[PDB]
Amino acid sequence: GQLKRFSLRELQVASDNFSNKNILGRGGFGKVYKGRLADGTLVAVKRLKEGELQFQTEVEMISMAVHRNLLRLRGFCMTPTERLLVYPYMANGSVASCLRERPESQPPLDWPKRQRIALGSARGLAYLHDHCDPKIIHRDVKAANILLDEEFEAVVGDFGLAKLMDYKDTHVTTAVRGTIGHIAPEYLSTGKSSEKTDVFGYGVMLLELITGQRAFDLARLANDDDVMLLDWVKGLLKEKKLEALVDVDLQGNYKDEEVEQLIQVALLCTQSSPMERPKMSEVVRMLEGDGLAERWE
Repeated sequence: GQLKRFSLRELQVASDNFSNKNILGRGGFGKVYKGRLADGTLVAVKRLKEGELQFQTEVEMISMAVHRNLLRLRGFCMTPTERLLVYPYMANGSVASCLRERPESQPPLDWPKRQRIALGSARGLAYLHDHCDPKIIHRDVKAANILLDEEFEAVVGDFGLAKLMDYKDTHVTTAVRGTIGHIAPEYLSTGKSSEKTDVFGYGVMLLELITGQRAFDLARLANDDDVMLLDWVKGLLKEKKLEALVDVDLQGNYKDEEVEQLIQVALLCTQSSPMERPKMSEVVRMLEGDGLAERWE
């Protein structure tokens, strides 16, 4: 067919009585666990722990949303008790994981990998908002949330804050959750999410992916610069200097104008008025070479 009920225990054991050295992070309603299906497949299984059912809404997710820059749920578990979600294990983890927390002597993303994460993700995002009916609001775009396959392809993942609209185009009226540096001002101001807040989010991800930085650092604050990753970059303008903002670990390894364009973009996307942010798809065009230079003033 193509969608998998599991017999839990049969998965306890695929995660070795779960916890411990199985944790790929203390997840959002519990925890992401590493995992070898019965065959020897790798799955990141999500666990539930003690409102709710924003479950079912990502079970019924695939049956409305398949694109290959969107993580795809293998299967699930019901039981009278707890609830879990199997996604394909992503060999190379989040873009974040690749940027802060890179193990041994593990190598960091070079430009074009960065280039490719930018487009593919803009890509699945553009699908969600456009070629789905009801529209789909992701509500959680951040590097942490962009996964990477074996050939370092961006997969927008974690559908656990994800809301179907319909409700024409404007907004889904829903309680402001996520972390700080990823929330659109009006979202914050106003309770409502929306394709235009996914943008914002998305554009801040670019800045991550561009920078190394977290969207909101206290470390920065300890140096009289801005805790606000946006605001930092915009010390871009005056202090005319690329070099410092751009992720240290790329040195001779990008070219000046490649990076300008991509910044121009996150900037077009994080603008204050929703109205002027590119639609995710105009975002894709622009990544694909299509008409940025006027889209601004």
